[PDB]
Amino acid sequence: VRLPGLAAMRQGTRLFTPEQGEDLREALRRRRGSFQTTCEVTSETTFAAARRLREKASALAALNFASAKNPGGGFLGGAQAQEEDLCRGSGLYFSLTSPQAEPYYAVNRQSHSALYTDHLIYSPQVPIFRDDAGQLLPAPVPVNIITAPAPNAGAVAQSRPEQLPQVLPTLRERARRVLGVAAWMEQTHLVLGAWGCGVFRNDPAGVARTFRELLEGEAQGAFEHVTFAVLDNHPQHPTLGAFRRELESLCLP
Ligand SMILES: Nc1ncnc2c1ncn2[C@@H]1O[C@H](COP(=O)(O)OP(=O)(O)OC[C@H]2O[C@H](O)[C@H](O)[C@@H]2O)[C@@H](O)[C@H]1O
Repeated sequence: VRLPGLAAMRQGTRLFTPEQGEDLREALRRRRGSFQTTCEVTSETTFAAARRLREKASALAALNFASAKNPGGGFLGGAQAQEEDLCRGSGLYFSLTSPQAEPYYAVNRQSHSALYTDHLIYSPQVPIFRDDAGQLLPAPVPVNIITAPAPNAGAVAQSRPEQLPQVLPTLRERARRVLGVAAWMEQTHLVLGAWGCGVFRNDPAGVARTFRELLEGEAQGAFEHVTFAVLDNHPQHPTLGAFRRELESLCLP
C-alpha cells in the first residue's frame, strides 16, 4: 500500500522557476526583522535536527543538497550523500519524481552547465519514516523540504574552468532563493548545512560565510531558528569546524 502522507505531499509539491526570483526576494524583504533569530551549528544529520526541532517548530523546513539532473541523485556512489540519506528515510523521492517537478530536472540537464539553474522544488509535509540508524519511527514526522542544487564546483574546476569566477555568485544568489522560498512559504525553523560541500566540492568556509552574510543582511530576523546540521565523519572535522568558526558571530545569545 502507498505509505500514509505520500499522496498529499506529492500533489502539494511545487516548482519555483527562475522567473520567481523577485517574488522570493520580496518575501524575504517582508519578513526580515520579524524575530530575534537564534542560530546554531550541530554535527547532526539533517533529519536528526529536524526531528529534534519538530515539537516546537511552527513551520519546519530543511534544505536538500540536491542533484540538478536526477531525482535523489539517481542513487549512485553510496550512502555518504545527504540527498540519498533524505530519500532513504522519508517520502522525498516520491515528491521529487512528481510531474510538476519534472521541469527542474529537464531544464538543468538542458543547461549543459555545471552551475545549473535557479529552479527550486518545494515539497510540503514530507514524512520522515526512519531515523539515521534505519529504525522505524513509531510516528512519521513531517518536514517541508527545499530542493536546490548548489553549483557543482568540482565539475567547473575539471570541466569548464572559465566558470570558476561564477561559482560563488551562483552559490550566493541561489542561497538567497532558498531562504526566499522559505520566507514565501512562511517557514519559521530551517535546517541548513554544508550545501554543496562534499560531492560538489564547494569550499565549506565559503558556503558558511555566504549563509552568514545573508542571515546578517537580507534574511536577518526573517526566521525564528536556523540549524546548520553538519554531518562530518572526517578525522579533523574540517567541514563542521569551518561552519562552527564562520557562524560563531551569528550563533550568539
Ligand atoms: N544526512 C546528512 N545530513 C547532514 N549533512 C550531511 C549528510 N550527509 C552528508 N552531510 C554533509 O554535507 C556535506 C554536503 O553533502 P553532499 O551530499 O555531499 O552535498 P553536495 O551538494 O556537495 O553534493 C550533492 C551531490 O551529491 C548527491 O549525490 C546529490 O545527488 C548531488 O548529486 C557532506 O560533505 C557532509 O559533510
